[PDB]
Amino acid sequence: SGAIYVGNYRVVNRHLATHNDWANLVWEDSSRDLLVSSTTAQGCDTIARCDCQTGVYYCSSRRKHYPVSFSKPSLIFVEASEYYPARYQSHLMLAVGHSEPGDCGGILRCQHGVVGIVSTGGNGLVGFADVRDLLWLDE
Ligand SMILES: CSc1ccccc1CC(=O)N1CCC(F)(F)[C@H](C(N)=O)C1
Ligand SMILES: [Zn+2]
Repeated sequence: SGAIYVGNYRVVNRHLATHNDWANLVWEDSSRDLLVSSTTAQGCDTIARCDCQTGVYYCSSRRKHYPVSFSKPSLIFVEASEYYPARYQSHLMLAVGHSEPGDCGGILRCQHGVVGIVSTGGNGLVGFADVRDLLWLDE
């Protein structure tokens, strides 16, 4: 679990979005595993606008933050689940680090702010859905 609260927006993993999120839908993309819903209260997370390949993510299965090097956002193949058939997930960045299902939603940050959220993992790897290209979140 976990979300990004920026202005009048809430960003979550699409596979974990609630009935409230769907009844206040702004945008969603299955290929990215993202869903953005509207909020009445003002969010104070800052989104980074950079090309950083290093940062820190929160890992709930260890109650710890870890520093990581991560790849540039790309199309990476992801195996079937109760949420999605076998497919390429776009805007995904991989890093060598611990993750378990339950860690999805953990924020990844660099010195410029919020980079993205945990969305995939396994085999000593962790995948993050990038949010830095969604320029409309600030405006
Ligand atoms: C941190 S997720 C993780 C970690 C270790 C091992 C396994 C997982 C689970 C995982 O990779 N999934 C299941 C959930 C999901 F939303 F459908 C993901 C996706 N974005 O398609 C794929
Ligand atoms: Zn950065």
